[PDB]
Amino acid sequence: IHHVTQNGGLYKRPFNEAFEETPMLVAVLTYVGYGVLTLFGYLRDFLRYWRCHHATEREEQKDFVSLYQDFENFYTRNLYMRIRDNWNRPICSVPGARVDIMERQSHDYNWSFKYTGNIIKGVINMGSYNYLGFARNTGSCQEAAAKVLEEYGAGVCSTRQEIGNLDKHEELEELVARFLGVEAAMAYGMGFATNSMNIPALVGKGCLILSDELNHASLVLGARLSGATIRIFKHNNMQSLEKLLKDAIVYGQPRTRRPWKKILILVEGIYSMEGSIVRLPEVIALKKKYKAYLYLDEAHSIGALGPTGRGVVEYFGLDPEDVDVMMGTFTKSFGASGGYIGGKKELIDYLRTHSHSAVYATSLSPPVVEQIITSMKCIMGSLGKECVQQLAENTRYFRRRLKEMGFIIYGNEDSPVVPLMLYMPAKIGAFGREMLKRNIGVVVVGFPATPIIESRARFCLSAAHTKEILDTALKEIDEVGDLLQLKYSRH
Amino acid sequence: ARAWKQMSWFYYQYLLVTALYMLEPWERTVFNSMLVSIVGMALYTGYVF
Amino acid sequence: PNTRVMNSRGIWLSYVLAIGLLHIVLLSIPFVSVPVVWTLTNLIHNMGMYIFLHTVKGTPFETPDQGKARLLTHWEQMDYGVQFTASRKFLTITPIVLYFLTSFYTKYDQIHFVLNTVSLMSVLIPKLPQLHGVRIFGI
Amino acid sequence: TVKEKEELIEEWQPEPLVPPVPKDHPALNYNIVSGPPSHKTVVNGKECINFASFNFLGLLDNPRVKAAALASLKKYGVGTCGPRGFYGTFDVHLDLEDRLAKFMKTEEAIIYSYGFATIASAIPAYSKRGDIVFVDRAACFAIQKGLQASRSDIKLFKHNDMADLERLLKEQEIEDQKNPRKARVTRRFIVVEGLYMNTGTICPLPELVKLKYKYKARIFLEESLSFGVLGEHGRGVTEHYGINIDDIDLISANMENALASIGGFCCGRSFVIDHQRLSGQGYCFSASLPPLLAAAAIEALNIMEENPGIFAVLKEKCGQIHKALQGISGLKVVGESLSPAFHLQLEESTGSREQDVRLLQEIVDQCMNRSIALTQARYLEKEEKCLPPPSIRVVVTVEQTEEELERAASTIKEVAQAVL
Amino acid sequence: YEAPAYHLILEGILILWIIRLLFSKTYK
Ligand SMILES: *Cc1c(COP(=O)(O)O)cnc(C)c1O
Repeated sequence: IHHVTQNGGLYKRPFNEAFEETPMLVAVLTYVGYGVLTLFGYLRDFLRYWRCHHATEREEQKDFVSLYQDFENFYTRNLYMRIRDNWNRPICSVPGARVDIMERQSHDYNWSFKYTGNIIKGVINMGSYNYLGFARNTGSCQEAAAKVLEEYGAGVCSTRQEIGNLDKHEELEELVARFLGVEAAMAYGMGFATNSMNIPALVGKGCLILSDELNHASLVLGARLSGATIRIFKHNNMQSLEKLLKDAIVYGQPRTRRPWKKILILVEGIYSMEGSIVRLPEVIALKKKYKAYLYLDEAHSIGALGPTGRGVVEYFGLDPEDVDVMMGTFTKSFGASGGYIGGKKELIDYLRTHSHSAVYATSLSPPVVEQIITSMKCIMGSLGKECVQQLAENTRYFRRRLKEMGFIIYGNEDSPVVPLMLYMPAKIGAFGREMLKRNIGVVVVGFPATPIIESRARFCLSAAHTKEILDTALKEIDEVGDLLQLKYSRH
Repeated sequence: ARAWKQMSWFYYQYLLVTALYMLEPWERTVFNSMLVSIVGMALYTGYVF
Repeated sequence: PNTRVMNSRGIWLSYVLAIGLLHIVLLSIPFVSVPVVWTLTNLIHNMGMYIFLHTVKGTPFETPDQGKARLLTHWEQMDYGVQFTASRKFLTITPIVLYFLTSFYTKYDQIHFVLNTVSLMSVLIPKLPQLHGVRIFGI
Repeated sequence: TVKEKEELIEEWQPEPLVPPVPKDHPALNYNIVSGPPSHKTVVNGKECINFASFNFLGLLDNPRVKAAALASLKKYGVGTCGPRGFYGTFDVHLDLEDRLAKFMKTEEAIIYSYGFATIASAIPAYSKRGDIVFVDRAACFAIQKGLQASRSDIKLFKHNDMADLERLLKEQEIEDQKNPRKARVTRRFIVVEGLYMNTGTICPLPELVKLKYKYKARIFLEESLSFGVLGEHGRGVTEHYGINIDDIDLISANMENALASIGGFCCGRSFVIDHQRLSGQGYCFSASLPPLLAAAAIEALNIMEENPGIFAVLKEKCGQIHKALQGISGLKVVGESLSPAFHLQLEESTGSREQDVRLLQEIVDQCMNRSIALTQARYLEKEEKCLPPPSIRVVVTVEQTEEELERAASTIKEVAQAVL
Repeated sequence: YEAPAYHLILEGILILWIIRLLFSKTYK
């Protein structure tokens, strides 16, 4: 037992996260960088009053009301278009540890691209979602998927409540329920369309949703479609979750003062950007005090966290019966495409009839069901359950190595996502172009998807990264982190 | 000669901070001229006063 | 995202130094005098604060709230509608403290009192809470 | 408020998260299919020919489609690890977009990873809280969630009916000469579906294309069932009416019907398709389309181009299951002779709907014993916002082999009178 | 020095406008 801190949250292990505050000298120089881009932003947009070519709204029988707000296209042509030569890169191989990336350049200053002739062979990527490493074109893991594709076909031509409901779909839903440890589950077509089509089936008109500051576009759009009040609490701030949750019960709606019909909490396992595990035992022991509901979202969590990894609920040593609904995806740990929602059996039978996707949208393709099945066998029992002990090593080795080199890293110290902190907007498009010369590809996230002075880059670890593959990448952040001088931390 | 190549890095480091890097070099010398011609103006008043 | 832009880290220290970056330039002009240094740097400040906060409405990016911020200018949407937050009032005290130094400098003239004060009332009139959604004859 | 008072309120009771579901006893009878949902399927242990699978062209059971989807699984893998911006855009994600642009004869073609979220995520990119959208009131549920996510005021018009669409646009010309500044930035749209899933009719594009210009709107065609087989090449209702594709501003569809794949495209001019990459909202927040599903869509595009006579035998086969079915007692045929997906709802409707659904389920259930499988056209009751009567669907393919198609017209005349 | 006519009156208003402005603390 480690901490019983104040709210009743019982930690079994030590937690040890660290968000380091940005320096004063750096946080002045970033606004000059955003200042000279918006200055030349208005200077360039001024010089387009006469006639890098534009899109040209059709002239033949048009000139209606103009289709777009031109001022809302400002960042997509003056800060994005300048440096969009990264994070769109076409690849032509299996996205494992080494990825063959097609080479392209722009004669138009990134207004249009052209593929020359090349394939940049053997790039260690660190930007793909391949945690347990089930994305390969060899092995007997995906050998069983081709057996299904030569029998069933490449897609159900129907809907679940219609004819299309195969024996594979009932076989999968029984397998996910034993893997999580819950009573029933239901597999969906893609993961974004799991949250966007089931959150409006849970909450109705007079409910309340306490969502975090940064969930995803999934849990936001799923909350806009259910007409319900949405109150934002701060990121991993249990004093600000409790204060909104206390002031929800002893007040009511904003207009009338009736009680709330029901309240639920939208949190996630691992937040993707600034990768930080949610303080989950201080939410379980808080929702039993205020009688709320919990919507856990194991997107990045399942397969990665905890030994014999079955999500973040095993990671703290809890039971899955106390979480009401456990959504997760199959894209980011199992090497497939899909998504599920698991819970009590009385919950799934409601979501098998009133579901927005059991009735209108088609189900999973039959060959990608078998890739999910043959990946969940290898974790329960072949590079199977020894890889979750191996991602446990790479998470610990890679994290303390970059921190003692002077870099500044966000997040909990056992998360597979390693956010490295680029501050300037010109170091966004420099660090993306600098690593690709040195045989390594990363994912860099810019201004509007972050705050103003956060603008970080991101490293997704993998159990297909061995030691020599990972040590080579640490050598190449040593040169580039010292070339661009991105050594912001004081430790 | 090594004091010349290393001095070119301090220009490259000037390109990253204050975001001169992706600024389409037709528009770089516009900002280079306004940074010199004001400091060259801050020496004309700087020498008299 | 234009509701949290003046309440980030170090935006105040980079707003004071932007005035100094404007003033040390304008004091460095040959054919000028020190009364029309502080007269000039007060018009340029309160014109930018009226064009970047009281004329431009919307976001440079695309807000996923389907454009709820499209009709409102940038003053009306700082920190989601609350008035006297910690960083909205600092943008109101700052044209006042500039006005006092341009009152000690220029030595209390007549036609520079004409030009500095009506450029100072021109930034404070829309900063009242009881003029929130009113747009008088234009924009 | 007194501090003791805030402890009194905390005896507070929430409604449970799910209701005790069943009305009388709806378990809905999920029809477990053993094996492929092919022509000769076996549903609940009964060998039968199907009439609810939407593989009109018969491309699911075609060995060329399985060959191209196998030779792409052995070099790319099963899934795409990551979204489409962050290292997830393969060769076939470029090759399939370049084929659908040249098969529709337009400039660009986006691809979404899911057939439902290709128009639930394309409509809110354009209409944004101020615009005025006119929707045909019997559109699919995929359209009806793009209209709720984009908080633009919707004005519904009656189904397959002009002069109630002219009435709504004259309510804007009155509004145009009422406040001339506000009606300068409204940018009104018209969202129509080419062939309807819920009625099975075809909407009149030539009285809708020529009426776009006089009232200054934009047309968002959503040919989900019309793609695949309407024309002599399979381009949908735009080739059936002989009008230019450039008049329609956004042709959405899905690769799930009549292509035996997963996902949906939205082809159009590159002034409009480029904006759904930076704000597509499901394009840039979900994983991309897996590459074995993309190669099956390229090979389905090859069969549709290299043998354009399959669209002809689907047409006159609809002229033999529709002609040989009308004139019977109990139920009416409410689909057109050109649409391949009917509805076969019942005339002389009863009182409560849940009993009326139960009576119509008997026709399907008694006929599954006669090796003729059908469906029952499930809906959502309190969500669909304009919901059709209970029906059943009869969906025909090209692999129907007429002598056992005319058996299916005979056995559904026989059981429709022994129940009703 | 130290004395204009109708200017220190107006500067005396704004220095009492700030102390009111520094204590308001609340709105919708
Ligand atoms: C990864 C991510 C998704 C992506 O959905 P998929 O269709 O499975 O790719 C959805 N929701 C969250 C929270 C995510 O992090």
